[PDB]
Amino acid sequence: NYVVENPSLDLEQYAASYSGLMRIERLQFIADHCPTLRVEALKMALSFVQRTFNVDMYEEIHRKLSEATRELQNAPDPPALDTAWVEATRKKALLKLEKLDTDLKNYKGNSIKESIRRGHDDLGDHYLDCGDLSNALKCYSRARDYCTSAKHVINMCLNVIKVSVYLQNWSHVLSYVSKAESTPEITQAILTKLKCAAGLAELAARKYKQAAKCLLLASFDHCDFPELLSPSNVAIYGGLCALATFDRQELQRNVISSSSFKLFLELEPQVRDIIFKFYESKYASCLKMLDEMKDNLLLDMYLAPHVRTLYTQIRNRALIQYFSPYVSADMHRMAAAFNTTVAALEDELTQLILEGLISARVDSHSKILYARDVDQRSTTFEKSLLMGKEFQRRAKAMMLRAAVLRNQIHVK
Amino acid sequence: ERQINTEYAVSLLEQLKLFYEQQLFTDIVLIVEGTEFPCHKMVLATCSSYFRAMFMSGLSESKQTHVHLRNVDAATLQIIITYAYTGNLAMNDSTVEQLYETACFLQVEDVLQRCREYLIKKINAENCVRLLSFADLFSCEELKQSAKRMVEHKFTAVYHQDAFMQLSHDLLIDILSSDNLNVEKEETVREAAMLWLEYNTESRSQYLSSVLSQIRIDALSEVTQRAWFQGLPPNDKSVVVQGLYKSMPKFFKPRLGMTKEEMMIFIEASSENPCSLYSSVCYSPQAEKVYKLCSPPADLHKVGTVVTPDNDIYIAGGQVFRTVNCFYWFDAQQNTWFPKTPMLFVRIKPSLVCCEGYIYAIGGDSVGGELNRRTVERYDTEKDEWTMVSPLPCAWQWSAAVVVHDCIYVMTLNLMYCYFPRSDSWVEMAMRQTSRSFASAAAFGDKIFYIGGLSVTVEIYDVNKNEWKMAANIPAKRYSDPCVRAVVISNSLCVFMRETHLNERAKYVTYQYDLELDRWSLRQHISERVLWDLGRDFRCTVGKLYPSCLEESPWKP
Amino acid sequence: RQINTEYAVSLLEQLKLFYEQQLFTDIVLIVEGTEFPCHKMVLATCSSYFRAMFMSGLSESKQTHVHLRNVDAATLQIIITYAYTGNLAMNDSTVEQLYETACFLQVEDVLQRCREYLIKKINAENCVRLLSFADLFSCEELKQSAKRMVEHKFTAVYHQDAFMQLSHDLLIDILSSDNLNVEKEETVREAAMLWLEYNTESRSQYLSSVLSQIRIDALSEVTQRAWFQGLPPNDKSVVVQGLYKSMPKFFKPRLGMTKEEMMIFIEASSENPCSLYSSVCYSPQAEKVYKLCSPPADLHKVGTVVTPDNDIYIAGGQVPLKQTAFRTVNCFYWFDAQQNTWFPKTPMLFVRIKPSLVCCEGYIYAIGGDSVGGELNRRTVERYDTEKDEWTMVSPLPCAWQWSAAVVVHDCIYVMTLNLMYCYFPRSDSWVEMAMRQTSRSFASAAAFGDKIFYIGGLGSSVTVEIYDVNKNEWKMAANIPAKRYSDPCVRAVVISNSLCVFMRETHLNERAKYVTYQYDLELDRWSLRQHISERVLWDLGRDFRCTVGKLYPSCLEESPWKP
Repeated sequence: NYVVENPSLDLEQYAASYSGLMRIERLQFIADHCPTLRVEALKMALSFVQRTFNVDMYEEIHRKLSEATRELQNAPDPPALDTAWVEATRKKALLKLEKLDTDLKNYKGNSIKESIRRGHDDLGDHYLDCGDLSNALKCYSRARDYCTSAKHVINMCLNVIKVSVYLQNWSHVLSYVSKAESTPEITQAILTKLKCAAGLAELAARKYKQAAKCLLLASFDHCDFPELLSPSNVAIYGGLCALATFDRQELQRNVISSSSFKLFLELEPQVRDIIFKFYESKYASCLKMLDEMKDNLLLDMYLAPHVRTLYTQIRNRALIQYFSPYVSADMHRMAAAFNTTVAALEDELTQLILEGLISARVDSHSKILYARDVDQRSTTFEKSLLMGKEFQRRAKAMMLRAAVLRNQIHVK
Repeated sequence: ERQINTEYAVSLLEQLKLFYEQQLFTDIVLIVEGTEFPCHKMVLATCSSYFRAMFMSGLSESKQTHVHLRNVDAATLQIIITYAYTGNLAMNDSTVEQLYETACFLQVEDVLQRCREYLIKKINAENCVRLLSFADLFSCEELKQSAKRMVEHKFTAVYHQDAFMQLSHDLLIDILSSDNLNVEKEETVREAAMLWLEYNTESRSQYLSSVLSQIRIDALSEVTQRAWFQGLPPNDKSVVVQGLYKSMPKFFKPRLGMTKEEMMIFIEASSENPCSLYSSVCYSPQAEKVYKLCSPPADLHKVGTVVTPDNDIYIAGGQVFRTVNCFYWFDAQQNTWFPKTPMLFVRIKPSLVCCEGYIYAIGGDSVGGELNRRTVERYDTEKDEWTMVSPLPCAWQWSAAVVVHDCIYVMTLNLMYCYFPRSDSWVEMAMRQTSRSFASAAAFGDKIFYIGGLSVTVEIYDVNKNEWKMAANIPAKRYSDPCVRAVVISNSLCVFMRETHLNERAKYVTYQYDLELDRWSLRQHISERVLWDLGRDFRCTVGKLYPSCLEESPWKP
Repeated sequence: RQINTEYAVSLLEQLKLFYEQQLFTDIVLIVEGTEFPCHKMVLATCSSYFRAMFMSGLSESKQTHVHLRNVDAATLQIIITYAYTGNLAMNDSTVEQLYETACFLQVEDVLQRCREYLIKKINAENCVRLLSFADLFSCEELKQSAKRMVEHKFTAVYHQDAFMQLSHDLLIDILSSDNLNVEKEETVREAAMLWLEYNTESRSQYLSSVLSQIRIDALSEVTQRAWFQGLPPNDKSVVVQGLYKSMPKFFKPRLGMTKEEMMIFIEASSENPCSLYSSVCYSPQAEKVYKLCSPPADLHKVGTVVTPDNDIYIAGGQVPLKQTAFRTVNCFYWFDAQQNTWFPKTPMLFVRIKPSLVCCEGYIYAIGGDSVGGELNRRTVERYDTEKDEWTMVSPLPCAWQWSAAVVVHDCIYVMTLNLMYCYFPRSDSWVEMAMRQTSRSFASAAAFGDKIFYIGGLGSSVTVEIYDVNKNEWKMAANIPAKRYSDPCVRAVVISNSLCVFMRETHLNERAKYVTYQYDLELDRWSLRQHISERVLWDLGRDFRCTVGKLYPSCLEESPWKP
């Protein structure tokens, strides 16, 4: 699976780039999946978790930090939660929350749709601050009723998208992205935020071809988008998905035409080199860097399971693209076109031929990969004869069926 | 005793409000200059300490359906009645005086306390003397004393308010004879009394015989008598005799306001007792002594400091480490911290800047997750509220901000933006040739001195010239990391730097810098026998404090 | 806004203080010489009569002394204090007069509270009294709630003295209703006859109407000359009248004669995957599978009992707390044989999981059931009172047992475990040691047939049968049930048609479950094939399903639509 042992993560930048519950979940993911660095990740997590009235997840994080500190007290041979925080946090949280509940119930008795919608959004934000997922949803799911303006609908969609990411109800995200896009007549770049929401939601839904297409349409003018995904990861997410799905012509057109992914490639020069090396047929340098970035994003919140399939697809596509211009390519040179061994490439090539889309034959005598260019006519005639034989067999079958049905032959 | 109120308390006062608004079960009606207020005797008894006697004494008032209550405002009684029917006051900022007057007349204790707490918290800039007379008219000792100290500072500050002219004799004697006058000179109180006495006629001349003797004798032998000769009624002989008697006696003693020594306020120092983390201390440039200050929250740290031209200290933001948007103000005499209106966003190390009487907080990790992370928020020292202003142009961290020529200037790694308060917009300024952060700037005269950064970079900027230039490098010992602090002192630019080496103790020394010499002359070296180590996250600011109110910090040399 | 809670109680306690300390009193209620100093405010806040007594403009509007008549001092005092402190202490005796004064004063809130209490208090011994009370005062909701409970409980008892003192209109509604639960149409006939003969000729005019609601299968046979004996002398307007009167009114059988012996099943496999489990039933005579109402709040891990009066009760169980999530609750429910719904009853003291519900002497006994306590007495055996609607603890069992079954024989509780057995003596509340089984088997069920205990199966289960005799106090083997080899039969012991039958579902290797029941010959010690349940009507039920013997009405229930 994942949970590997990799050094060199920059905790300060990754924590500061995100903000909110999005930051909290990522810090929890980093700590749980990266040992030998979990303590500082947990120490930084609990330092930020106590801010903005966390109740249930604080107990889980504090318990994990207490276990982590206890582990450090036995290897080179547990912090107090300061329960006064509970007394302080609960009394403060309740008082303002009831006062906010106080004010909104006045507006329910005053009957103003926008005021009711705005108050419930504040209640939803407060519940999210208080650490109440479903409670925030119901406030948002009853503020959706009292909408009056298109911007109010846009704000309603954004709030539901934000919550459903935490709830992992990505179906609700995609539905509200479609509602927020298709309805209002397809400087304020609002569609860019919606496209970013769809791209990450699709990627979390094990979708790659649409996620890359949506991510490539995201303009860099959005800049600060920390509640869902940092721009640095967006560029990484877009580049990996484009590499696995977009072909060479598809890659070149979309990257250049977007003119925002060029900026995204500037933030992440590593993935930019990958596509350029992918284009110029230097898959040896392309894949060695790929493993270097692998360990880094192997501890990414919504990438770790998906990227393993993405990287496997990248290796398959690179091999297909490499051998495509060659009718007879030496397997030694193809093996030398990566750090892989001769035997390992032969097994990988054999697997690719079994799956398909390489159309090649392996001459293991001299270890030379000869491309298969079978004439269309021979295969056409063979499969036409097979089709005729199958048609004759099915004709005999239906002939027998008609005979037995006309003669009323059946077991009583 | 079992006094459960879950879904049972509301039901009663739900009905009684419904019964009141529908005019049901009413047996007593209040006539208020022709306005009828049908209500109940029982609700009035539990709320007002006067209505209980209004309906219980064996007088004819008990057997009277219509009672004509006068000297009460209809609106104030109605808001009192509805508060006696729903428990909610919902008081405004204008009708507080009349509401308190009617509450005192009706002896409604709960609303009296609520109005007292509202009044004690809303003495901002102008109503101090007005409500002090209101507190003098109706005994509100807790508010009276709070207003007394508040008036003492503020009245001395303005000393031209028209509301001060009308006052009782006893209140003026308490104000004027007190030793809490925040005045650096003894003649400003003299002329304030003179203008107060010349405002009216003989009736005030009777009070002149008692108020003239509450000032130190240095101002009673002055031109006061010479100006009194033309202002005295004719055929007055004995009045002159008693005036001559007020020269020698009555214990001429120094005041307290003259002890406004210009000092340096420090925060987050190395605490002596290990049970405490940080502490706030002060240093006296002239007295060469180290004073201490009480921590405002006593548990929260990472605060920002600002000093208004009127020598006021404010604290905003910080983390307990949960971030709290609380606000506090330092008392110059009580050595305490009175909280104020909190901010709407929980900031980490905010940078507060004062300009045009408004406190501007620039940056400092607002919420971090803003759609526009580059925002600022200002404070109103008069209205006591926070007003949103134009957001920041660019994202900056560990930045500094100063005020020059009534304009807001914020400094970052290499960029600078000037905020125009009149139009509420940011304007592009000069770009610095060196990228340095983790440093602060000082607003001395018409020049901004950005000192330090990562060092000893001295980059001087002029508003009138709009250019950045180098002057020199501070003389510091090698193999060290100096902690530079630039601040104005005695109308002269000076620095406060500490050098730390390997296996060596920290040394504190301040230098005098000259504009045309580009050299930091040795002004004074702070001896370690009086000042100990401060730390790394300490901050420095300049302001006036009182040695008597504060206490010396005990520490072994 | 919601109005403030803190000021509400502070004013509320001042309402009470001004009442207990007689100060602001302007009106006093004069009731049978008892002084009631109070206020015009509080009295009419709850009462809708005092608002028309004070704010009406009559003589009392100024008069400060009112002589309230036809009321009770205790009822007025509790009503007055309830208006002042909000506490309504309702006992089991004064609720009758409480409703009388509540209706007289038209006080809406106490009327609802006492009505709800009477809805909870309706039972067998006061059904006639409450229905007449619900007829005296229009309380339609209670009247309909009573009438349904009245209809079933009259037919069972039909001997209460208050039945004689009933209005003619009420009796006509009761007798002509199609909700009566009677094994025969003759018991209602004689019940009407004794009611008519209870009094003098005042019942003669109602006799022309009461017979107009009864079927004609007894309006020509016996109990016509008996009335002629009881006829007033020389009355020639009745004997001839009834002679030519019983032509109309459409003979039709009633509904109470449709209680067939059926096997009630609980926690069956739900057909629709949206629900966890369901409840079904098998018809040994109709050969169909009728659906039943779901357990209350999908109450799983429960126990069933059927009293000799043919009543179904549910105790114990757990509800999924709001992935594994389940919390145990001690809620109790009663099943309505006609409305196809579960009426809630008084909950137990401790929560139970799979409790053994056994009825004896009218008391429902729940033995064990994985209680929450777990103390030294980790059994928590407790009986239920069907008379007072309450639970009373009984003598604890000598030993701690798990996955046990209990039956009732000879007015005694016989609970069985892996190898031990103890008999509970309800008259002295003591336990006595019984015979010891020679085989260690658990997860089985036992059925009480006559004076013998038949422990069928045990451990899947097997075909081992150990027969115990109460009079002999010994465990003996009889035979083994002939079943297909390499299978896991699910045995279910039950008594039906005055015989010991077994509901055994067997599953072969890689085969679907097959349903078949056998009749065990008591004298021949052999299981005979009584009937084979075809799979076209009965589908899979599961493993944790329970079976019990009882009677249900096919008319009120509906056939379950499901593919064979």
